[PDB]
Parts: sequence; structure tokens; C-alpha cells
Amino acid sequence: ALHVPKAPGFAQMLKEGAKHFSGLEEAVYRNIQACKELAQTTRTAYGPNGMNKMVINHLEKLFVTNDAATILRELEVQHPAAKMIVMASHMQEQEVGDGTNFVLVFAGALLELAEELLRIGLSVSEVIEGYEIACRKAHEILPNLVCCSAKNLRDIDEVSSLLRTSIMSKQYGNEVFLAKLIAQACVSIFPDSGHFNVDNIRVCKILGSGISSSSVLHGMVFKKETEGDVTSVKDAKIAVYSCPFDGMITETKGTVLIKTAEELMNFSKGEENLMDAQVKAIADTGANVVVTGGKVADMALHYANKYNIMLVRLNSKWDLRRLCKTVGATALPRLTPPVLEEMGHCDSVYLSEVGDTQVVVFKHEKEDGAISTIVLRGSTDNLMDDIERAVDDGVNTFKVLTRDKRLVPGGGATEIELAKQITSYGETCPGLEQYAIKKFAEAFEAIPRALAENSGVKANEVISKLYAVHQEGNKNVGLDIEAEVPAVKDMLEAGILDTYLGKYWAIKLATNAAVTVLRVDQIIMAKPAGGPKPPSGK
Amino acid sequence: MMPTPVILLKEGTDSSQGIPQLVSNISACQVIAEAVRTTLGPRGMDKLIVDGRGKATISNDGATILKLLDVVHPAAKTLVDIAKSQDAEVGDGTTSVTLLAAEFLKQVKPYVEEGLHPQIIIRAFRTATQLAVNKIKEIAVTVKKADKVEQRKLLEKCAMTALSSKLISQQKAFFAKMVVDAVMMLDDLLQLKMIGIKKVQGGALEDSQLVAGVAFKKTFSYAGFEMQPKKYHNPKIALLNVELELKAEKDNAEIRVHTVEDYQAIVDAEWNILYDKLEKIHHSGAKVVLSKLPIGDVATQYFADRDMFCAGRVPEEDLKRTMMACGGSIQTSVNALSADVLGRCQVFEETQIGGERYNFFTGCPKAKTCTFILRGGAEQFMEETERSLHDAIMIVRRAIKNDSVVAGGGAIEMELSKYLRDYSRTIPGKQQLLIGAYAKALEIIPRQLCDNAGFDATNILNKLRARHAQGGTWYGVDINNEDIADNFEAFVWEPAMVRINALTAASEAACLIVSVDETIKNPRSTVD
Amino acid sequence: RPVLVLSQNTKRESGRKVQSGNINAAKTIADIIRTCLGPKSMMKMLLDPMGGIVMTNDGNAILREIQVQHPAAKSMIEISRTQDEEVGDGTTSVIILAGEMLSVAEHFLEQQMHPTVVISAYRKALDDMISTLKKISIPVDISDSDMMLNIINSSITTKAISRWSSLACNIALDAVKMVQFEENGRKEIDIKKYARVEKIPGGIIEDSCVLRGVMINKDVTHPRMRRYIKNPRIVLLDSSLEYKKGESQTDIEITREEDFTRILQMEEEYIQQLCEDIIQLKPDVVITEKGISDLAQHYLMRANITAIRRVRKTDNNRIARACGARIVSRPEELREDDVGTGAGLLEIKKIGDEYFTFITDCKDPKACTILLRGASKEILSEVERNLQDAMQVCRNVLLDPQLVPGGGASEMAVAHALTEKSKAMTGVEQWPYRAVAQALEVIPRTLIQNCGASTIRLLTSLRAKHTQENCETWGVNGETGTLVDMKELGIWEPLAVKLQTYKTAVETAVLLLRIDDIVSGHKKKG
Ligand SMILES: Nc1ncnc2c1ncn2[C@@H]1O[C@H](COP(=O)(O)OP(=O)(O)O)[C@@H](O)[C@H]1O
Ligand SMILES: Nc1ncnc2c1ncn2[C@@H]1O[C@H](COP(=O)(O)OP(=O)(O)O)[C@@H](O)[C@H]1O
Ligand SMILES: Nc1ncnc2c1ncn2[C@@H]1O[C@H](COP(=O)(O)OP(=O)(O)O)[C@@H](O)[C@H]1O
Ligand SMILES: [Mg+2]
Ligand SMILES: [Mg+2]
Ligand SMILES: [Mg+2]
Repeated sequence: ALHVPKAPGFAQMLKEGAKHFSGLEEAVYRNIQACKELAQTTRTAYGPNGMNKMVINHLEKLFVTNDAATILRELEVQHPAAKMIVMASHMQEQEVGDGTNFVLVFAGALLELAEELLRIGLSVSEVIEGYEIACRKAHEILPNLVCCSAKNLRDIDEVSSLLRTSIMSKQYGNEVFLAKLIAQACVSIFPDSGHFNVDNIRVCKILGSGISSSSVLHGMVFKKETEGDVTSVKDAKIAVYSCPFDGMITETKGTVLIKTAEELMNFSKGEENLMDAQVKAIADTGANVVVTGGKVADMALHYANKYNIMLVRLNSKWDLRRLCKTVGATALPRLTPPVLEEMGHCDSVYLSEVGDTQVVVFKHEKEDGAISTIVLRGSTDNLMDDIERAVDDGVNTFKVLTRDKRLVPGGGATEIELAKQITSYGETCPGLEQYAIKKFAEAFEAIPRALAENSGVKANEVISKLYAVHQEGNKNVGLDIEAEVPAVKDMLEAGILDTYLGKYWAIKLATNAAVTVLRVDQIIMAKPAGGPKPPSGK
Repeated sequence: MMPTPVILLKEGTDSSQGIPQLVSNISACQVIAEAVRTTLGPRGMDKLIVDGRGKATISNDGATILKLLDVVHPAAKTLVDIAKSQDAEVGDGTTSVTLLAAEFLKQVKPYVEEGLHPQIIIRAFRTATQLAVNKIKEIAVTVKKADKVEQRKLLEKCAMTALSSKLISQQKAFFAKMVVDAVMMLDDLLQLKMIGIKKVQGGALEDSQLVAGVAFKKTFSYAGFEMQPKKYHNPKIALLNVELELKAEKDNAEIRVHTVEDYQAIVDAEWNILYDKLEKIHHSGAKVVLSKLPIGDVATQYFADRDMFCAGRVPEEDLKRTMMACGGSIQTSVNALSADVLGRCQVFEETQIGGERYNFFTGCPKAKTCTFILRGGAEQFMEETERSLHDAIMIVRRAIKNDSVVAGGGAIEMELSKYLRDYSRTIPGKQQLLIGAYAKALEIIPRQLCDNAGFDATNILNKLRARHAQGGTWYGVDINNEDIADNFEAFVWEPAMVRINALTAASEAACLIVSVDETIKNPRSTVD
Repeated sequence: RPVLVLSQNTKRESGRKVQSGNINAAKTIADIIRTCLGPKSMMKMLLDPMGGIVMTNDGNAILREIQVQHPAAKSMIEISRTQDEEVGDGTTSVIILAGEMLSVAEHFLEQQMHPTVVISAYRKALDDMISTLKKISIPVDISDSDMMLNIINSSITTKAISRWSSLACNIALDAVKMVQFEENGRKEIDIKKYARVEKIPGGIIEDSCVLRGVMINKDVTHPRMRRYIKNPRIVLLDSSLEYKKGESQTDIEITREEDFTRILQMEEEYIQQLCEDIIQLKPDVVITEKGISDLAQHYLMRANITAIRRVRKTDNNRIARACGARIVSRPEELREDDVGTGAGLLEIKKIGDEYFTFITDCKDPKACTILLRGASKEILSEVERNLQDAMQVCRNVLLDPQLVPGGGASEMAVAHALTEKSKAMTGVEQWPYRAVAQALEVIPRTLIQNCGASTIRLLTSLRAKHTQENCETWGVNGETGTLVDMKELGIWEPLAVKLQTYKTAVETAVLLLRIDDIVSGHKKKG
């Protein structure tokens, strides 16, 4: 009468380190609590007034940023439900590029209200059905909330205004300058063909002069020095070789078989003469710049210096391909002189020093080309990394705008209007699904509430004013962060807008993650293993 | 808290958030700034740091001291990073940046403790920094004459100002003249690799010399080297990248013979290959032979028999400097040793410097490179002399790029503080307090100078403030007379870029530190 | 070396984490015993650290038999103990109510509302709840035994003794009625001291009864005594009937030959004198809390007096109350008024393998014993706990003759009244007021959940019913999961119990909402 034995059946059959959780209280509420904890951890970084977080991973690498996806990447999340929500957020990041914090906040609010509904007496299936119906209703309503279209993408000022909002959430102090930079870089890219490639925007981070000194360059910048003595070319005729700048060798096996003294005396002289002839043949085509992906032989460098040819060595083949795209050249597999079609042209190639690092610049004078580069200055590596994340968000926003040109008001205006419309719809639906629909509508309040909380004002007053104005009939009125008291203003004139695809995909993924978390009824966790990572992830 | 049977994050994760976290960040930044406080000014002091290996490093340079410290506080590492940034972009001011950043954070700490929103502080810092940079650009003194004498004097004064805080401050005029002379002979890019720094133990500081040419240590001479003459009066120099040794023709080469006559022919062929290389070198008229690759004993004796000089295994950068000074070209092949690819110097000589043999290439009229030979009684002595000369070299290069100067000794910062206080007195009042805090924080450098000198910081600061308010822009701390003086008339000159970068970096660091509200530390993996 | 402005073993927590932890701990405490409420409650087995087993569904016992580490859980345990001591009923209800109120308060704490506003709203709601509960109360004629039995039955309908309802109700009513006492203008009940509950394992539960007297596990000192006396005259004592040493050191010095025998003979003569002084009153039974000498036993049997020794002081006080006697510490001062006449029978009979003394025919006794027979000691312990609940409810009704409807009717009526009052608040604290008002619905919700019916449909129907005018007596039928008029089912409960439950729950919510910092690890410094 002093110990409670394990119940016969599954409990006794379970392994040593394994864990089994079944039923509402033991599984679903625990999962909802974990998801709410994750959402609360990420919540404080939402919106322009979000606060950066110093996250140190297991490798003592410091990340300071307010990007939700990055924070979740660098956090050692252990709970399976939080892992599922993180997967949904990362899927949103991959599909669109922005809105991860929205996904996390919406999923957390949905799961909290789902717990509340289950407590009042609703079943999991009823909650899931109501959530799906409300998600369908929201997706139907969303196209009607579009306020304006991009209507142009080759302009500079207009696209900069479009991209300001996406990079106002991060780097709230100075977003106009970054918007102008990213707009110029993206407008250089994106030719008459409607296809826009994100990879074509390169970011080179050079330390020292503060981010206000950053610039956009039409070309590529490589942080290294030249192999030769020529360090500046004014009418570059770059020839790109994917082979080492050396005499080609047999792939099977090499062995110089010498049988007479004449061959021994003449071998090196003949090899030198052959390589000199090859280099002179390359130079005769007019190529004053040579780029190679392999090593450079000493005799090769000597004969290139003799004929005044600039040598640049690119170890990474991705950089070689990007340079070929930039200049318009073809990577020769051999060391043959290039024909006129394969010889790329760049209007200026030179060796330069920016701050401390030595750089080689392939600079075009036109405002065009396949690849454009943004050189970022700054006083800290972490600050430059955060600016790079903001640049990535802006570029992804531009890509989304190229895909779909429709926009919706930001600052919680769209969320408040969606909540109002879904509540109105659910007020008419009979049956137990109305509770789930109303809770789904209420879950949209977490966005303006989080914005107001981060801004430092009372959330309830802001939400009440938003409902009042929206009931009056103003669908473009949202939170005004430039005030010390709860206030709202029309945000079509303010230019604070969000991409339609971003909201659509964020809502879809958040609802899917919430319903998938709710569907789980039992958890059977195996004993944790200390393996050297799964082989899939290397 | 609750046990939470399945916990969210990995066990051992430490999280800190709220006002205490930011206050602790500010305190850590203060701790970091305290480690370099006494290194600022002519009355500054050096620091000695010993690593785990037992090797001690002695430095007055703020960036070096911060790098040596193994800082692990995430907020404190920002000060080290901005010091590195200031060293990279400018090269001077690595202590002022940290002092300014820590002073900004210290001044705004009371407002943080009251619950003021960090975004307001960040906006105030951004506004104050923009205004201060604009004021610096407005009031900086420049001369639009391009006079060579005036430009050289300005460069020398800037170098003296950059040098009057190090152990070589007693010979600051001598070293500043040397540094200006060295920099003025760089061609257009001012590459640092074109200025060689050689440290030879023994001798006084004044024994250090600048070679209008190139000099490097003797490199493992083989047998027969001592028969080579060690002085030439108009030598032609053959810069080569060639291994002058008896060796296998190629790594994969193989010789197959079936007759003793062919065996003798092969041996004589190897000897003839080497002798043909040597004869092609000799017929070029060159008297000094420098090679990047080894030169064997056979080649050494061959050159000694011809009254020639050889030096193999010369470091690549030394060969590059020799090419830039004498004016030849590094040849990987000796088949075409025309007069175009041969260097030329007035005098080549091998002398002894403190128990070491050095090869001197002097008399180069078209030299585009230099070589500092620094003499000192200790290894760390020479290292810190090199660091000081590097600071001076960066200052002189930046002054070459743009000849805009402001008075030092805290005069520029007192003027900026007065300007910012005057501006802040004309705004609503929420930003007024923060901009006034920024202006008060700019007064750290003159106060630190007075504290290091053993002065009365309060009285000097009061006199400086009154003088700036009642008229006078370049009035700063006079260390010698324990008073204030017109530092512009005292030739305490700094390039405007130094203070511009210092203010920009310090403001960025302060804004980054303030912008953080939560710190998360994941547990270490593979602690072992 | 390590400075440590504070001690190393001191750990401090502050902020939102402390509030969330406190509310979660209270919720967990409530969840432990949520399923032990209502007529369809399921019992639980508690394993004591000493090796014993407690099988019960009483909330206070379950929470008392649990050791916790979180101090909020300790506060909840103390709350349950306070509710048990003050009124004896409503422990599960008060725990559940405190948990629900703390949950709805955490709702607001997650937003930017200060806990002081929530506390003020809670106190206003507590005043309104008290007012409404007093309003919806009904009076009771205590002279009507049927109403008292019905009230007790409603009290014990949810316990394991409900299968024998009439028997337990009659036992509790008779015990409380006959232990009721009044003297010098002061009225008292004192169920704790008198109305002792004695359980003898074995027999059948139907044989349990309340005796018109007392029972002790004692036997006569000598086999020649009388084990059956018709109308005994009982004398109770504190002092031993044996020779004892004096307080002061009293060494004797014997030099004569006849002194030793004289000392022994005087010891015998002292015993004889004490026995003769006792006999002078002509009693039949002598009870002592201390030993009785064998020579004293002989002298008492010489006068045909039955003697019992080594009786507990509480038992002797209960005997004095039952037979109307007075304890006397000096036999030479024994008065006639001290002799206990009024006991109508004394019998020493053997139950099982032990002798028990019965004084069980007293006329107008002010003390009683409850003889419980059952399957085992755990069943009898649960029966004793249920009888304690019944007697506490009876005493509360006798002191306060007010009643309120049960079955969650009072909860819903008070919640509706507070919701109606809340629409005129027009302030910022109206939301916590309404939330804590509707938090009362957790009792009908728990009843419906335990019954197994649909919570949402029944709760909505009950709310709609309570929105009408004369529907404050509409609750939940705990057995069938149906809405019934509570005055038809007739499960009423004392107003004092409901008031205590509401007050204690709201005060617990106020106390736990007030704390945001926790520091632990410091020494006791006692
Ligand atoms: N100037 C502004 N005023 C008010 N709200 C804004 C402003 N700029 C952006 N927002 C809001 O901030 C939200 C973006 O939050 P963000 O930190 O970007 O999260 P995510 O990266 O997940 O989108 C958008 O929903 C937008 O409505
Ligand atoms: N002769 C001088 N008189 C007064 N102050 C000086 C003088 N020379 C340098 N300073 C001050 O010393 C400061 C720089 O100190 P130093 O340690 O040399 O460089 P760093 O800025 O890297 O600390 C400058 O702010 C300058 O005003
Ligand atoms: N027959 C019944 N039908 C419906 N409700 C009942 C019935 N009997 C009791 N109740 C309700 O059950 C509650 C008593 O539950 P109980 O287990 O005694 O909790 P506690 O021990 O905390 O008093 C009372 O509020 C009463 O309204
Ligand atoms: Mg975003
Ligand atoms: Mg300096
Ligand atoms: Mg009860």
C-alpha cells in the first residue's frame, strides 16, 4: 500500500525513455500551451516598433534581428507542436518571403481560442470545421479588400514607395534610403521579360562607413586581389575559363619518358614556348581580362603579365556563373582563345579598396545588366547582416509584386475589416459552427493588438476605435504608430500597404497549421537520441 | 513557472528580457569602455595583456586591447566590433569610439530606467548624429590652394597629432617626417603592402631609418656566398621566379636509357640545363640576382666566380617591393632577359644591423615603395612602434585623400556639444532631454583627457564650456600648461573623417544596443 | 571571492512569468478535484506516506493528502482547509470557483490591465454576489423535522453514504439535536467535542445508530463487578484511587521495630478512607481518568460498586455531559449534586473480541456517540467523513435558517443578476466584473460534465431560462442531465455555505492576483 503499479497493457509495454500522452487535457491543451509560448516569445518583434533580439545558437554565433523566421531558425525548439508551427512559418518564408510573424501570431491566437472553445464544450471536429469554413470565408472576402495596384514596375519612385512598407517593419528609423537602394537594384534587374530572379540581386558587405554610405553597383564585387600586375582595365573584354590557367594534362596518367639528352634539354623549353603561344593566342583576340576558376601556373602568370592581361581567380563556381551572366561571356572548358560571341564585355574592371578589404569590381556604366550588386557599409557585422535581411525582404516583396500587383491596407486595417466581415457572416450561420467562426474572426484582433502593444499604447482603445471607424464604413483605417495616444488614421494615403499574396498565403498556412495541431489526439514520443544529427541534414 | 512535462525550448536555455536586461547591457558596455579609458591622450598609458600561451602584448591602441580581451557578452562585443570598424575604415580613434558609445549609453540609462520607449531614444540619437556630422562638415577647415609646402606641413602636423600618445611621442616630429616622406612616395593607390616594416632588435629609436628603396634580411646563403662581393655601384638587378638548382626535370619525368654513353649524355644534359640557365642570367648584364625560389650552392658558386650576387628564397612581398623600387619585372623564365625586365639601383650593399645582415637597395630615383627599419630594445617595443607608425600612416593617407582638418584636444567635441545643446533648446521637450543627454555625453573625451593628465576635469570643462559659449571654436585641453588653449593654433590637427566615423559608429552601436529587449542563450553543444 | 550581495541559494523571479505560474498552479489544483463534484462523483484512492490508504471524494481530504511545492498550490490547499473548518461543506466548489476566477483574471492580465483594477472589480462583484445570494434566499422552519432531513439529504446526496440516506440523515439530525446545549444565556452546539463518532469494523452499515449516551472501549476492573446495572448512579473522578508520593521530598527515618508495618497499614487505611468517602454517596458506577488500586477495587466491590479506570479526559467529559454528572478530583468533597443520575442503563457487552461499555439510556443527554459498523476501516472512515459533513450542514442550518437553491441554480441566478447590473457600469472595470460574474457558471458546467450530458446545449438552455423573470430556482439535474425546477427536485443548501464559498473564492483570487514577485531559498532565520 505504498506504490502505484503501472497499469496492465500499453503502460507496461512502453519503453524506458518513451513518453505517451493521450486525451484532451494531456495532449491538446499541452500542445496549445506550447504553441502559445512560442507565439509569445516571438510576439514582441512584430511591426515597425518591434524590438531586436540577441539570439546565440549552439555555435556561439550572435544573431540580433527582429525577423521571426530567423529567430525561430536559431532557437532550439523541442516541442513537436511548436516545431509544426515553426515549419508553417518557414514555409511562409519560402513561398512569399515576408509574413512569418503574422503566421506565428495568427496560429497562436487560433490555438488559444480553440482551447477556450474546447473548454466551453465544443468538440475538436466542430472547431476544425468552423475554422475551415471561416478560412474559406476570409479567402473569399480578401480580394474585395484590395485598395490599389502596383500599376508600374519600371519606375523608381513608385516602386520605392511600394517597397518602403515591407522594410519599414525592420529598420524603422531609416527605411526611405533602403527603399531607394533596393528599388534601384531591382529596377536594374527585371528586364522587358516579366520573369524576375531574386538570385540576381547580390549583397556584398564591407565594414566601416555606416549604413548611410551604402550604394548600388551595376555589376559584381569580389573581395579579393588580382593575380597579375595589371590592376585596372578601361574597356574590359573578359574571357572566362572554367579550367585552370595552366597547360592541360592527361586525365589517365602523365609520365615524361625521356630517352635522349636532346629531349631532356628541349622538354622545358618546348613547354614554355607552347604555353607562351597559347597565352599570345588568347591575347590576340583582344581579351585584356582573363578570369579562371582553377589555379594559375607561374609561367601562365608570367606570360599574362608580359602581354598585359589582368588576371582574376574565382574559386567558387557559383561566382563564376554569376560573372558569366553579368558580363555576357561563356565559360570555356579549354584554354582556347574565345570567339567574338563568347568574349564578355564590361565597361570597367579594376582593383579597388573599400574600407580595409581589397575588392575587384566588374562595373557597368549602363543602368542594366543581368546582375546588380548592393554594397552595404556599416560599423558592425551584425548590423550589416540585419540590413541584408531587410534587403532580402524588400527583394521578395518586389518579386511578389511582379507575380501579383494587388495590395491591401496595412497596420491592422485589413485584419480588422476581415474580423468584422467574418463576425457578420458567423452571426447568421446556425449550429455550433458559429462559435468557431466567431473565434476565428476574433483571432484577427491579435495583429492590431500586437501592433498597439509594441507601439506602447493601450490595445483595447485602439481596437474599439478601429471597430467604430470600420462600422462607419472606412475599410482603409488602421493603427497610427506616430502618436503617443491611441489613434487611427486612413492608411491608403499613408502608403502603408501589404501584398495580397502575402496575406493570402499567411492566412492559409496559419489556418492549416492550427487545424493540423488540433487534429492530433495522441503523442508517442520515443526516447531522445544523442546521434550526430540525422544523415539527411548532414 | 510550471514544470511543463514537455518543455518548449531545449533544457538549459537562458533568457533575459525587459528593463533589467538593457540596463545590464549598458553596464557591460561601461565595463568594456573602462578597459581603455587610461589609453587616451598624450598622458595615456599602455596596457599589458597575457594570453594563455604566456606571450605578453603591450599596446596603447584601443582596437588591439579590445581584440585581446576575450569578450563574450553579446552587448559588449558591439564595442569591440565598432573599434575594429573604426580601425579598418580610418585607423585612428579606436578609443574615442568606445568611450563615446559607452557615454551615450550611460547618459540614456536613467531615461531607460524610467520606462522611456527605446525607439524615441534611437530617433534622438539618429537626429543628433546627423546634425553633428553636418556641423563637422560645415566647420571643418580646409585650404583650397594645393600648395606643396602647405600640404606637407599639414600632413606632418596630422601625423604628429596622431603620434603624440604613444611611446614614441618623444620622437614624434622625427617619426612624423619619416611617415610623411614614406606616404608621399606611393603612386596612386597608397597600398599598405608597398610600405615595408622591418623590426631589428637593438639600438635606439632615433637609429630607426626609412630606406628610399627596399631592404630585407639575408635569406639562408649557401656555401660559396662569402666570395660574392657585397657592394655594387650601378648594379642591374634580375628579379626572377626560378629554382636555380640541380633537380629532377619534372615530378613525373622518367629517363630510360640502355647505354652508358646515353647515361653520361643525360648527366651532362642536366648539368648543361643548369649552366644554360646560369649563362642566360649572366649574359643579361645583371650583377645582383634575386629569386623567389631557392638558389642552390652550384648557382651560388657560379655567381661568385663571376663577381655576382645571389639571394634565393626571397619573400614574395619583398620581391614585389624590389620590383616597384628598382623598376624591373619578376621573370619566371630566363629565356628573354632583356634590359626592359632588369631593375636598376644606384647602390646595393649588404651591411650589419644589430647582429643581422640586411640587403640594401638605395638610390632608386623612381621608387614607388619604402621600407621602415625599426630599432628597439624589446620585441613588444618594436611591435608597438609599428602600431603607432601604422596609425600615423593611415592618418596621412586619409589626409592625402581629403585635406579637411579640425582641432583636437576635445575642441571639436565641445563645439559640437554647444551646437547640439543650442539646437535641443528649441524643440518640444521629449527629444530635448535626449539630445541634451547626447550633448553632455560628447564631453567625455576632454574629461577623460583631464583625468588621464591628473587635472581637475570640472574646472577645465567649465572654462572650455564658457569659452565656446562666449566665442571660440578650436579651444581644447592644453595638457602641458594644465589649462585650455586654441588647439588649432597649437597644431593639434585631426582629419574630419576621424571624428565623422567615430560619431557615426558610436551612434550606430548605441542604437543597436538600445534596440534590443531580450537575450536568448542556447545551451552549448559538444561542451567536451 | 564570489561577492554574492545575496546568498548563493537565493533565486528570484518577477514579471508576467510569476502571474502565469500562479494562475496555472491554481488551475492545476482545481483540475485535480474537478471530477469529484456532484451526485455522480467518482471516488479516489490516496496512498498515505505512512502506508495507509484513503478512499474518498471529499475535496478537502484529497487536497490535504497531497504535498505540493508551488506556493500558489499551498495557498489553494489552505483555502480548502479554511472552507472545511468554517462551514464543513463546499470545498470542491470553492476550489473550482477560485480556479475559474483566476483563469478569467489571467485573461485580462495578458492584456495591459493592472491587477489592481481586476481586484477592485472582483471586490465589487463579491459585494453584489453576497447581496443577490441574500436576496434569493428562503426561510426555513427549524421545528419541521422533514425539512431538516431533506436539507441533510441534499447535503449527503453526493457522498458514498447516499445509498443509506434516511438512516444517515436521521443519525445526523438526532445527534445535532441532542448535543445542542444552552447555559448562562449562551447557545452552543460543539459537534467537535461531544457527538463522538466511534467506528467498529464489521457488521452491516444498516446497524449504525446514534445512542442516547456514550460508549467507551473499556471493561470493568475486576471480574466480580456488575456488567449490567439498571439505573446506575455514576460518579466521575480525576484523581487516582491509589497511594502516591507527595510533592515535597519526604524521606522517612525508621528506628523502631513497628514503624514499617505502621507505614504500610496507614497506606491501607488511606485507601480505605478514600473508598469510604466515595461509598458515602451510595453510587453504583465509579469512573476515573487515572488508575484505581487493587485494594480500592476490593473496597468498592465490598459496597457493590462497578469501577472503570484509565478513561480519556474527553471521554469522561462526554460521559459527564451524557449522564448529567460532574467530575470531582477529591472524594472527600463529593456532593450529592455531583452524583450522576439520569443514565437509564449501563451495560458492558462484548463486540467481536473486545469489551465495550455502554451508558445508553440517558434521559435528556447532552452528549452522544455514533456507533458505525461497516465493511472495513476505510469504508467506515468515509462514512464518518460523510456524517461530519451532514452534521456540519445541520448545525449551519440551525444557526442560520436560510436556504438557497442548489444544482447550480444559485450560480446561474447570481451570474444573471450581476450581468444585468453590469450594463450600467459604463467604465473600464466592467469587463472583469462581467467575467468574474460569468465565472460562476463553472459549477453547473462541472455538474453537466460529470453527468455526461452535452455541456454547451444544456448551459445555453439554462442561461436562456434564467433570463426570464421568476426562474432563479432552475438548475441542472445531476443524475439525468436535464433542466429542472430546483424547488421540484428539492436539493437546497444552506445560505451560509454558499456565502462562505463565494467569499473564500473571491478572496483567494484577490490574494493570488496581487503577487508578481517570488524570492526563495533563504534560511528560516528563526
Ligand atoms: N508605418 C506603419 N504603421 C503601422 N503599421 C505598420 C507600418 N509599417 C508596417 N506596419 C505593419 O507591420 C506588419 C509587418 O510586421 P513584420 O514585423 O513585417 O512581420 P512579418 O515580417 O511577419 O510581416 C504589417 O502587417 C503592417 O501592417
Ligand atoms: N597635443 C595634444 N594635446 C591635446 N590633446 C591631444 C594632443 N594630441 C592628441 N590629443 C587627443 O588625443 C585623442 C586621441 O588619443 P589617441 O590615443 O592618440 O588616439 P585614439 O583616438 O585612438 O585614442 C584625440 O581626441 C586628441 O584630441
Ligand atoms: N441531486 C442533485 N442534482 C443536481 N445537483 C446536485 C444534486 N445534489 C447536489 N447537487 C449539487 O452538487 C453540489 C455539491 O457537490 P459536492 O460534491 O457536495 O461539492 P462540495 O463537497 O464542494 O460541497 C451542490 O452545489 C449542489 O447544488
Ligand atoms: Mg515583414
Ligand atoms: Mg590617435
Ligand atoms: Mg457537499
